[PDB]
Amino acid sequence: ELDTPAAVSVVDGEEMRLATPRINLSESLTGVPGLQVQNRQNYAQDLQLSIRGFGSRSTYGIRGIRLYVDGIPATMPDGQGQTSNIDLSSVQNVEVLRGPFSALYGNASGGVMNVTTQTGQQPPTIEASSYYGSFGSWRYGLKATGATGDGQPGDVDYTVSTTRFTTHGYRDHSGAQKNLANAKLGVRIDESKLSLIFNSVDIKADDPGGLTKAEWKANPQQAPRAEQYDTRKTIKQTQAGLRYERSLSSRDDMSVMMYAGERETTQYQSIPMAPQLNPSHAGGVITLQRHYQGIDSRWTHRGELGVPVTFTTGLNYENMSENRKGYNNFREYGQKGELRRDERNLMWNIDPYLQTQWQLSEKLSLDAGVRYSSVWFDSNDHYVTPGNGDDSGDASYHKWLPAGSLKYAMTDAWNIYLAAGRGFETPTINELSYRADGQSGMNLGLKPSTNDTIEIGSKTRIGDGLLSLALFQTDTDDEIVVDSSSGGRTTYKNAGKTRRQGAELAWDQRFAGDFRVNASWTWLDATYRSNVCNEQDCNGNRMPGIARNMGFASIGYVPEDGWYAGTEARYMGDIMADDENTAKAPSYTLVGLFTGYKYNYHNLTVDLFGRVDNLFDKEYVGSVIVNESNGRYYEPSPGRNYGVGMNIAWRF
Ligand SMILES: CCCCCCCCO[C@@H]1O[C@H](CO)[C@@H](O)[C@H](O)[C@H]1O
Ligand SMILES: [Ca+2]
Repeated sequence: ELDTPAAVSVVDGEEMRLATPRINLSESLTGVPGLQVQNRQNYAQDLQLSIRGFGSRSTYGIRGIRLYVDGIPATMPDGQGQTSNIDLSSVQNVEVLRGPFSALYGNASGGVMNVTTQTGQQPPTIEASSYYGSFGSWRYGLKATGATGDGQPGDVDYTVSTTRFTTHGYRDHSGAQKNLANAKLGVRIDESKLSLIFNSVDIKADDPGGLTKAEWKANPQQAPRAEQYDTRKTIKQTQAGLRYERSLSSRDDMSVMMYAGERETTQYQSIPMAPQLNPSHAGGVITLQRHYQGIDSRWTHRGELGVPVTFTTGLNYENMSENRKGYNNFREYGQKGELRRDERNLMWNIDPYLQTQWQLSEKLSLDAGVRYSSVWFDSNDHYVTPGNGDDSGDASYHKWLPAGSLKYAMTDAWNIYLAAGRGFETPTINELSYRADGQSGMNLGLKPSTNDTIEIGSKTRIGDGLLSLALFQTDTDDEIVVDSSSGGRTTYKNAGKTRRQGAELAWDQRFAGDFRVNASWTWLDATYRSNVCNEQDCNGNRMPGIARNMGFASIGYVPEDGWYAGTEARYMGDIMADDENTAKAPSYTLVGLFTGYKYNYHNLTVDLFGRVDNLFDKEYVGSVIVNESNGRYYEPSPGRNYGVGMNIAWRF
């Protein structure tokens, strides 16, 4: 796991946990270049997450990227993803792979992110963590982690974590309640190993919603429709995963990973009463009950014929079957009335793949991989009323995704690389559902997006840190956009190309006395090359969500036995919220400071810390609902907030 193969960046857990609420990924990995993450502070929705513009256009979920929590997929076959599962009080590391090689990781993999949980070791240590922040937020958690032996057959290892978090919300109708349970266990079968994962999330959050420009300027914490319709969500999910690994040959390894999980959600929307009267409308309440399961097999043969070549092959099967329903708001009233939608939508994914690393010469290697994505959608519709036809339908998609990188080592401390690949974006099941034709059935004409990505990078170990550089462009084509939309049913279309250019620069350094410095910047000019609007020429326009410029810089003094401190700074360029480029979110800069003491006397380790976020009380909006239907894009953010945390660790 070294910064050297490609444009890959790895963030450590104990540092992502250092004087932080341990709630949102945003607070931790906000500095990875090319990775745009913003915390909506709305636990009825997901983080605004994107990689080099991938998934930026997404409105309510995360799309166009790949996320794995302990090898369990967080993005579904169709590309839709979520973020509520991550327990930051028990994370080992987060690896982000951006660039063409992300295409190895599924259908809509413009960039793949992999979260893995702590392994546990000697001694059996128990931790009690607590944090309290402004606007009535507070979180606590217990983590027990240890091992039965050294690290041998029979040697077992355990890590359990539970956390509970509740907030009264900065803005009206935003209080949330979130409980996490995350466990990981391992047993050494022989010198062949095994592992189990158990994930559980339970959220009951009020969705504040968005605010229109006039509404945000007038009052920042206002949530007019929030209490009018009781906009809120409740999420519950449990995942079980199982992984086996065994070294067959002295030079050939192999592994298999399978997962089973169940998600269940309820969303009360702020949809008015008039539009729902049309018999074809789906309602104002969305109910979703999905089962997902999958199996992934990998064979890594370090056998070398032709040159020193190590290659990995494998097969992946992913399955998600959902029963989806909809309801009224009438009795808009806060509870749900007559049933107005019913379906079973299955989506499953099959595809082989393989990567190879050839050490053609010394200080020059060629990495190359391919994958054949095959995705199937079926919808069995159960709602056929006089006006709402039988919308059942079925479709499939296939594509060859290839990727490759040439790596040349100027030294062992400096390696440069050049990579390229093609990408793929299937239409979501929600996108095919309806057609502007008016005929009953799926819109079988819609085809997926094509990519065309090129990148160069230079990774240099200087001092005890690393300086990485990367430059990239992406050719999007057949972008899936909206065509018609009336009577509560949105229809989609293929129209237009796009081009997205950008650059990433990062530098990390550490010095004796643990003086640590970190910096990074990222440029992204993502423009359209074709009209993607029925009534307006949107050709030259920006891409909404992407920040033309962003940057991060932090400096920290971290002694191991006493007073520690640090301070961060984050710059976010002006980001457009429309395809037409009708609205913009301000360019804003935000500062943060923190101090604390780490008293570790023999077994007990008591860590105490305080935090000032948004030190200069800058007023801003840190999230936007891209392409909101009615123009309510803005999601304001609090000003100069604080937090304080206390952690206790006892070692056995
Ligand atoms: C290791 C197993 C890899 C191949 C797994 C293929 C299993 C997918 O099987 C599919 O299941 C769907 C419902 O679940 C059915 O609708 C399809 O008829 C069937 O092909
Ligand atoms: Ca129907």
